[PDB]
Amino acid sequence: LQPKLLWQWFDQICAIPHPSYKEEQLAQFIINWAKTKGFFAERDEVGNVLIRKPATVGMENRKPVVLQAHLDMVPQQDPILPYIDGDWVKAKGTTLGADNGIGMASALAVLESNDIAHPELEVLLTMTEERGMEGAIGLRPNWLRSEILINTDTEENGEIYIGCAGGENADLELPIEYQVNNFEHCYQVVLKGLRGGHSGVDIHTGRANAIKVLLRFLAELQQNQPHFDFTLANIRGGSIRNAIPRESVATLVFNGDITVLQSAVQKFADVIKAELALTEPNLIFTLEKVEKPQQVFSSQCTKNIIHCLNVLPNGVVRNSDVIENVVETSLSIGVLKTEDNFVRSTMLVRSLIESGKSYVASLLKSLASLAQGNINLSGDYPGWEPQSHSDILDLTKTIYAQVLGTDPEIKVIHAGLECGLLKKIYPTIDMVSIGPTIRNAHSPDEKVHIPAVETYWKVLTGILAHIPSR
Amino acid sequence: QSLQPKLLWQWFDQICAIPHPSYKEEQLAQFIINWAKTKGFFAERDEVGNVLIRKPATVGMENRKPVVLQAHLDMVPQQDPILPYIDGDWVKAKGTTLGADNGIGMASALAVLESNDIAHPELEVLLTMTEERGMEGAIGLRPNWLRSEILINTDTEENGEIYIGCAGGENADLELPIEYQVNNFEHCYQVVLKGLRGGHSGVDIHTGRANAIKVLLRFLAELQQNQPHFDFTLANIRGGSIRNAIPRESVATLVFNGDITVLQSAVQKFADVIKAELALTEPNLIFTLEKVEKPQQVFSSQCTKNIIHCLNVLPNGVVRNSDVIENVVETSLSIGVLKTEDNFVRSTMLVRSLIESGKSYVASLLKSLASLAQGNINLSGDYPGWEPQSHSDILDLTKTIYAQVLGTDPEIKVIHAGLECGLLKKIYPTIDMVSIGPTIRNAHSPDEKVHIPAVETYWKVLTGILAHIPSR
Ligand SMILES: [Zn+2]
Ligand SMILES: [Zn+2]
Ligand SMILES: [Zn+2]
Ligand SMILES: [Zn+2]
Repeated sequence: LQPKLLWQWFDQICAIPHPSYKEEQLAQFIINWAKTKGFFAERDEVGNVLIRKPATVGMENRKPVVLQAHLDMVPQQDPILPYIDGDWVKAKGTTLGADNGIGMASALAVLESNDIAHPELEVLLTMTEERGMEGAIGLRPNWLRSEILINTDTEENGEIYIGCAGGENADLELPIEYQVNNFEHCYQVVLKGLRGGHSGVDIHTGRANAIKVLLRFLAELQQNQPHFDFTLANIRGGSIRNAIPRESVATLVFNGDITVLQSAVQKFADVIKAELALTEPNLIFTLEKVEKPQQVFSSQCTKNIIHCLNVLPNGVVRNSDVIENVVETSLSIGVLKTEDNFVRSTMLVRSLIESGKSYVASLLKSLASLAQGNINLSGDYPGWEPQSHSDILDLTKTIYAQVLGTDPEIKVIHAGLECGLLKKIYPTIDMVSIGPTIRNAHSPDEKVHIPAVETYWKVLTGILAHIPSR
Repeated sequence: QSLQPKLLWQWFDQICAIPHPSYKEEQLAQFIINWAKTKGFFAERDEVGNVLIRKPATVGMENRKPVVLQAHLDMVPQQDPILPYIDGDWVKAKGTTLGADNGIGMASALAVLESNDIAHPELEVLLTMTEERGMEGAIGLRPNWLRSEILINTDTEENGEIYIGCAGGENADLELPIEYQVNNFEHCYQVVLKGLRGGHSGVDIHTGRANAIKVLLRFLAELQQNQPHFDFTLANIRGGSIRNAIPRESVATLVFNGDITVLQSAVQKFADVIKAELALTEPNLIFTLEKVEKPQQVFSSQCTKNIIHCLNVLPNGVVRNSDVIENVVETSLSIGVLKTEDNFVRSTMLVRSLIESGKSYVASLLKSLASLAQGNINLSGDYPGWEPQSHSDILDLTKTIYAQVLGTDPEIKVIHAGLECGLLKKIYPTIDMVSIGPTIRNAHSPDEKVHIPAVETYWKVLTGILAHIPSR
């Protein structure tokens, strides 16, 4: 499969298990390989790989360039088995690692080659992008000699990213008080079959959050059906902080006829189907009898947990006025769990601007106070603000338009790239992000468009061939 | 009484002459009925006071489907006559609301009745009561009363646009209890936010306009979260003027101990943040800090904290954009007034949705908030939305005429604001309905103005439709 060097590298990248905390084997393999070619190869304290290669003949007075990619991939320690589908490539029943392995392979392909024009070259392969961007955060400053950085972590052909959102984890704990269970019945209200998505790139859509839809039901039920005597026994939903939840469950104990609960579920199921129709075709509520616990939440605890999580802000907080068709600030709750004595909600706050993040954090701290819970903030990273001017963008646009035959789109993404952290440590470096079309990253649905990788290559190499004088 | 079409404008001029604010419609209603009767038209009012006038088909239009033109009698006063004038290509009232909403539509329906040389089928003119304070007319409209098979609502306010649908609405008032303490704090200053744009809480909610009440609450919340050693409590808190207007001003009175500069700094830093965030959208936003007389009693700190945090969390703005319709907000809400009363803080909101279950969801949200905050939600003024018909022959004709008159095709939309059509279609399911009207800007605002050449284009579309209504 062409281009040989890129794909032979990707094939090799797949062979070495390299999930988001087992990066060593790949990191060491790459360092070793670099040294056998006579390339400078180093790792910083945090473990970021830096390789260097001199300018090609005739390219010596031209601005030095670092191609940057992240080492790790999402596992959602044994090797990856890929295959060619049609015009696509995918891993056998798992995440492929096209994010960010194709970018990385292309950077090494350039290093390996002897017939690609490029200036003085760095290749920076960062640690742990996918779990709190530890590499980018602890990158050694005054280390890179490059004046230009080409981040290869964008995932859409014909698009050049010049910006991205920053992020921050927020965890809400709400206390659980229990009572002895003396209720006649125990059933789970089960919600399933939602689309899901990536809580950044898909937050703009009309897609629904399963945790929030269940909480909507329970709030309405408690509000409108005061003679339905029940309390929660437990409650949960979702899987991962930055994924839109697709399943949720609440265990309910109650007195009286099961049919009362059944009817409430039905009427709500029918309402929500009317509302979501095209957007959530597979949404299903079920009502499933379960073993009766010895202890359950107190009635007051139930009301506090239901009403808190129903009011809980979720989704688009603000759309951008400055940039076109971009969410400025959002948040999403990806996991809900009932632990000993607390109910835990796991959220990712996103914004292009720092003050949008802090504002959401203010909202959550207001909610927690009303509800006598607590917010824990962690994992804060800065966004990537579009530069006022960029020479590398000018060139990247010129080349992309030559290769495609139509103009490319210049955008900022409502998700996390490392560029904000990198520009934090290297403010004078002119930065851009590109990359071929990769679908459904972070998930076992991960596909990479074959011809987009070729177009990407021609654009990459085209840019490298034409970097201007210092 | 100068401009053309004469009959419409002479009628509008008459309409302005008769004070007709949203509960003093009597004088106008009686003026219209008596006038109708002098022309030998059937003229009646129903139990609620809606005016119905009837006029036969013009010669040659006898086998054609009967039509009712509908407008509302009342205008928003935010009992003395109105003083209009011709600015440029615009008409305005002398320092007040004009009544172009819905007086121009109403004038046009009366002009048609008055005419003797405009083709039209068997005609009705329905003028509804009290549209601007809860659609009392439309709610209480007599059924099996109108003989018309087609209704043309005239309450749309944009040239070249045909509306086939609209939002329903519901008033939501949240009361939060106040507990007081004797004031023994050293200082009393007001944090004054002014200079925001404002707007209509329906049609402008999709924009990035800010809400003066919500912005203040954001400051106050952040201050209390981040400045734990700043010893203060609220003395009172207010904002806005009217439920369906986006608030442009708000004030909190704070009493506090220690240096005034601590609060100066907190405002200054927040004012700078918000100015950066809203650069484009809110260029005139100004925070000031104004010394005020020290009250005898102030809120307790627990109370101050409950009310600051409830109202920061309080959902405001777009709740959901439509999936089925392009570029239309499906569900929103807006807090339009905040007031400190004896023993309660009152928040005055309008909830809007195109669908009933969107309204009820927002209602649920609010009732969850109020539970947490130990206050109360009161719901009132519920009205249904207007769901686009699966098919409409009057739309087709409207589409054709408008395209002929304009030269380009018109836009066919559903609007995120209240029209009476939801209520009317409720009572008259079999009537084919559509909404049109001339460009009117800043209705409800004393900046209300109507574009004169638009009223002339509207006239040609109205009369063109009436001339071509098909056979029964
Ligand atoms: Zn990724
Ligand atoms: Zn990546
Ligand atoms: Zn109005
Ligand atoms: Zn109106």
